[PDB]
Amino acid sequence: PHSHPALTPEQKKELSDIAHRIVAPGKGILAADESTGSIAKRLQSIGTENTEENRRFYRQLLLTADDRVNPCIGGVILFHETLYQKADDGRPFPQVIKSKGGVVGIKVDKGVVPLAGTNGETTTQGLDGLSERCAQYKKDGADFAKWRCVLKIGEHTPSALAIMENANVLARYASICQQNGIVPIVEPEILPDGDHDLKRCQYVTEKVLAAVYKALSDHHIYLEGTLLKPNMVTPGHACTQKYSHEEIAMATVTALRRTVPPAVTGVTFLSGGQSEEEASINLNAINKCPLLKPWALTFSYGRALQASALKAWGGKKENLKAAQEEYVKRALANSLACQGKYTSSGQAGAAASESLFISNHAY
Amino acid sequence: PHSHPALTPEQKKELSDIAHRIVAPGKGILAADESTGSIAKRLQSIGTENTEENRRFYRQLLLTADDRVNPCIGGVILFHETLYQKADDGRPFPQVIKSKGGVVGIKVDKGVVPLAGTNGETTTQGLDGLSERCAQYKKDGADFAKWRCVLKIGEHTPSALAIMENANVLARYASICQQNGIVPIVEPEILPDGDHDLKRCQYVTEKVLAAVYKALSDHHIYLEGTLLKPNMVTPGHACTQKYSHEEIAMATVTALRRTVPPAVTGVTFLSGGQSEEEASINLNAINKCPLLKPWALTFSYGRALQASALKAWGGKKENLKAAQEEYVKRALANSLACQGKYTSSGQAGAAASESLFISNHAY
Amino acid sequence: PHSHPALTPEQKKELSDIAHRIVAPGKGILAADESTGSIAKRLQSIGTENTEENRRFYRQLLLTADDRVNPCIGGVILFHETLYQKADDGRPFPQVIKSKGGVVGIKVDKGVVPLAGTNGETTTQGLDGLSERCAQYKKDGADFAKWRCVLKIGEHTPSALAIMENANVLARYASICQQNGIVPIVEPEILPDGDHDLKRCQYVTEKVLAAVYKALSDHHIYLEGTLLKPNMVTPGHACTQKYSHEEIAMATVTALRRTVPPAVTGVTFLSGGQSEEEASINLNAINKCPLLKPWALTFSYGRALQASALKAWGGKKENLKAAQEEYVKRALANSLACQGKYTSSGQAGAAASESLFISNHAY
Amino acid sequence: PHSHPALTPEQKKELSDIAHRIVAPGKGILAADESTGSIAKRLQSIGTENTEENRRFYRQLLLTADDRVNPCIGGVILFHETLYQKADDGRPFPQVIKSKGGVVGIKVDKGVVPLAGTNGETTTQGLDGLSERCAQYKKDGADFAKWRCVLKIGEHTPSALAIMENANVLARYASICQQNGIVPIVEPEILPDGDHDLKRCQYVTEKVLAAVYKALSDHHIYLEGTLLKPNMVTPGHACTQKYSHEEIAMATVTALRRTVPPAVTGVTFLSGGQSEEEASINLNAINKCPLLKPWALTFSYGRALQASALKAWGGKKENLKAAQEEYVKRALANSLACQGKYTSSGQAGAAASESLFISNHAY
Repeated sequence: PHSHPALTPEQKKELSDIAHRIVAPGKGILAADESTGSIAKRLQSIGTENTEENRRFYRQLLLTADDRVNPCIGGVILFHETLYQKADDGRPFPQVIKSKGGVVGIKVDKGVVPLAGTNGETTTQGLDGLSERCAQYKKDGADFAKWRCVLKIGEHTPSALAIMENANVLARYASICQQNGIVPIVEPEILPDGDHDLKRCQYVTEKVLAAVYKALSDHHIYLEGTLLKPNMVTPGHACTQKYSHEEIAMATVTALRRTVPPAVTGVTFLSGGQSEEEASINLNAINKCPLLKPWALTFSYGRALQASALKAWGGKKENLKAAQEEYVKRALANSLACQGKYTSSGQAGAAASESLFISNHAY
Repeated sequence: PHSHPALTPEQKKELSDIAHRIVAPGKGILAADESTGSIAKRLQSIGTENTEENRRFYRQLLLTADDRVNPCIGGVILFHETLYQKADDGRPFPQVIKSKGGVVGIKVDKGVVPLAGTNGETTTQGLDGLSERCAQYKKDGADFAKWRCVLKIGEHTPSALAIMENANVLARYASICQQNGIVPIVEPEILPDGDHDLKRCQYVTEKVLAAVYKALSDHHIYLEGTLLKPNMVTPGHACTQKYSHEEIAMATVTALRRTVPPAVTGVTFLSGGQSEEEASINLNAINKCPLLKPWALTFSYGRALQASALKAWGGKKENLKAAQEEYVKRALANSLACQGKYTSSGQAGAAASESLFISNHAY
Repeated sequence: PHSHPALTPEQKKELSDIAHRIVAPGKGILAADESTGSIAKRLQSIGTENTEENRRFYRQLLLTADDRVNPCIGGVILFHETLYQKADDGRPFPQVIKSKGGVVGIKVDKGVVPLAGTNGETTTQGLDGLSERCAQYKKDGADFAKWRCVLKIGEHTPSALAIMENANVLARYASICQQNGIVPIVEPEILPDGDHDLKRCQYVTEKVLAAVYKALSDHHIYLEGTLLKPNMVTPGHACTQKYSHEEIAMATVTALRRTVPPAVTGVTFLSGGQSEEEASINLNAINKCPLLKPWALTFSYGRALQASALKAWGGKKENLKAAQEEYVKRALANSLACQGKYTSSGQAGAAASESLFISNHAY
Repeated sequence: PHSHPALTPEQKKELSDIAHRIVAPGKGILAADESTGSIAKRLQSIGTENTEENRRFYRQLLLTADDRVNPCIGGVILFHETLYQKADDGRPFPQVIKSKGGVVGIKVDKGVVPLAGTNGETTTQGLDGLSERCAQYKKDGADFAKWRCVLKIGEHTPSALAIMENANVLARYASICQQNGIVPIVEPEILPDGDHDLKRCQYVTEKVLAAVYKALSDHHIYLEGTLLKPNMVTPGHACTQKYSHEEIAMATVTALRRTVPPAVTGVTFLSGGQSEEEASINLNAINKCPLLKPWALTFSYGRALQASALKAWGGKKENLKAAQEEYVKRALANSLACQGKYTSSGQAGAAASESLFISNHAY
């Protein structure tokens, strides 16, 4: 094949530097890129209405937390709206983030659309005019982007089409981002839905990631200038089998070692429905896994970092500091976890998570 | 593998009926889908300012040509603007076309975008929200669509990436159209630029079409409900070798016979820079080729059907009937040509009006 | 891509001439390439010992049948051993076939081998030294070859791996044959085993054939110099739903129309365990199918042409004529069937069949 | 997709264990697997006749070197003949090797064969009856195998077909080896022939390796139970631009980091015509490269470990010790090199002797 450099040494350096800053030791990502409809559900659970003000305020609560979170947060993924909002101190959010030492990120996908001829499978849209959008976003303070593809495990899924199509669209997105000096976070999310065991998820994860990396190569993607945002390898939500977090860690790291080239700067795990403590515990075990891990294994959590913060807030401006405190604590917990130094005894024995699917009722 | 029907027998029948109606014996397509930017270049050549009124007038001149064209035009591809315009008599353009027995088509792609890491190669965008657009267009009178991918022959082109990427995007587009009752015209245009010979073009065309059909299969496309719009197989514009129309015909038909499944309802050739007469002569020869041709071989001409009309018009409202006459004459010529009955007085085809690249000056 | 002509005009010509001769109007193929292990069971069912002489004699019985079979047989596929055996008159079997107007073919594969990590799927071996073998076989009177790949329909089969691997091995084989002036019959047999229905078989057939042709294109195969030997589209042997022959014909023709390019010279169907009468009736229905078929649709039957001859033979030399007649009759019937001229004779009582398990214990 | 375990936990355990033994710290592989035709060349260059006794003597010379080589040689790749030969003391070579702590390997490919339609490109044969051969070899003392695929850099090479085909055949071979308890060394050698530069070689190496790992994933290969044997990234033999060992090291490690998953147990570089000293220095520089390398980076040298031993021997049994000493010297130098602990004297040394040519004389 013939080389026609997509990027110059200068462009490669910029991308790599950005990617490394985000995942520097002890740092992770705060995923606060929920679209208006998504954040609406969250605000409703706390009896708060979905207005631009409450959204701006809620985002402000997280973004303006004290400097204790500074060394914990390498980057923050924002939704379009929030990128153009300002804090009470008059500063645009992207500036608040940068002043605190974090990198600003932007969600660029436009949602999933169904693939005809499949069993409820999807692909993701958002490529049209992405180049110009990325140029504007870069100018407006964003240095990294996020694009999410969804895949489901079932009797006939993921199908070969779904795997090929999602891997290809992720590569297109990644290519466009790098041309505009933006680091793309590749997110091939495999849903935990179903009653499949740990091994089936590991198998599917390995097949999906292999396809993802072949596509990135085909599209001439600069790996050092990217981050991978995968699901941890866990059993299905309805699985009746019990697993320790060391098993989840082992399966997760094993899957990654078999598919992710060491040039990839970092892997930022999505917690996908896991509770705050469970997500920290799992990330900690992953970093404690005795296998050689050549990339940073950190977090890119949404709910796992916000659950207790949103709860404590509950629309009441009064509870501002206490709500921020909850967030600061999860940030600190996960900072320790991505370094393999979060203390707990691999806890799962009494602190509950609905193990109804393991009890006698699941029979 | 496992089937999850993309289309019901009812949806299939409709798509099939539409495709067959467009390429019925003696019928072809008028491609009047130029966008503002392209139409500008056309109007400028004749000294007519690019105004909505002049674009609407010009399209009216073509669409309201007398019934003699009716037996010749199976379909008309329109640009978005034109689909919502009306004729002087108040009738919406789509209705005018339909009253004359034609099927209305709409251009749905959003142009080509560069593929990084290639030698100036592109892919085409337009997938975002395509489903909703197709649903609207359908309600508004359109039954078929056009999407154009462009590839070029050169030292390192087309590359494996460009071939795969364009074939895949074409399949995605086709899939979305079929879900909305719209027949997709698959257009993988290989540019005639360069000094490559006939055989070079034949080779690349065969490789390209093979990729296109494999992609359509992977995406579960209903072939009977599609039309192919390829480039005829010709030598590059700067080739120094002289060829006869019988040679281009043999090469074109051979390339298609080796790649296009018989289920494909029809092949509507693009003129690709050929003069009006040349396009008719080549299409005629293609239809008189001894080889078995299991699909209708017709036209989907833009300039090849408008060159004389536009010139004759000259923006002068007084030249209307004369300009329309030129158009009617080209439509009649191609109608005969798509049936292999176009034998100009003297039973022969015209020769090259210049062909400087075959003279001593090309040495 | 870039061309480096795999074949010269003269080589293509030769392959094209051979392919056309085999499938000329009213002609089909006698598949008599049973290996030592396969024919042993045939001889055992008729209480005859499996010796070289018995194999030579049985083969001679078929090859020397009266002149009426001449116009019905375009080719005969032989097993290695038979190619070097002689008729009682001291004439090599290849000579006897040629004197009767037939083309000599040789089975070149070395059987199926398991594909690890699959649910009992296989690929086919035989590529090693195939080029040398082919050059020798051509020298010895063989003009075409046969290679059989086997695919199975089940819940998880055929898998993407099986489809890809078998298509690629068929393409490697076809390439080597053509380089040695041997026309390759591509045989991607989808076994009829299972309880799947017609739609299921059609779906799978369309998917495998599309992969087969993409593979042949990638490997630069000259399609005009090849023949396709597929299974007809039928329900699984264990399927309870009874389908009409019209349905089977429609499903088979539709599948081929959507995947087999017009350049393929002919399709020589395998009977796949169908009774002699059934195989002829289905072949006739396929040829009467109202859809356009741009390729010859004929037979390449093994047991569907021999069941009665073998039975009527029984092992006794005296039965020579009896057996030959049964074969001649079947050849004639299929010669008519491949032209849509077969008048289904129906049935009453019995004719011939295979095996013994639940009948006449004490005779 | 769905899993159907190719291997059991126990089988995986054995494969992983063997792979790790071969590439243990400070250890490399002696590639003494030259066929009769290749070894004949080396013998001729030193005035010795190609005979079984002389071949046995030469191999014995290398295999019976003093105990200092024991910690240096993790494995020895033998040609079929040698595996069944015995040393002067009656012990079969496999026994001699195991007694000194090494693992016994066997070359299992049957050479390269041309791919029709390419610019002199090849694929490799040897799959027929490979499982049975592996079963025999395992039983006879071999624990790993080697299969060589050859790719070439040029204007249109390596082509898409060559890359896909060679990667697919390596995967098939690797699968069969693992089913028989044999660790396969995957050798996708990109020839140093040509005038292309360093960047071109790196570009090609990255594309080839990505294809290789995608194929290995598709065929369900257990990566932990494999070794990769690639070429170092260097300029073509005919390139006139001078490069430093640091540039070679950076290019090589960078290419591997972008394509070779961490799970791969080790990378055993082939020397590719490099002089003994050159091969040691480059290997050392590679291990000195500051970039993170999650796999063992060692040697699998043929000519680079035998050049001096061969000439010092000169066909005279008397020169046995002198010859063995030269070998031990190169083996010790590379043991240090694969640990980044090697140092040079400043210039060429006893390694350069043969040098590059261009049609000087065919011999």
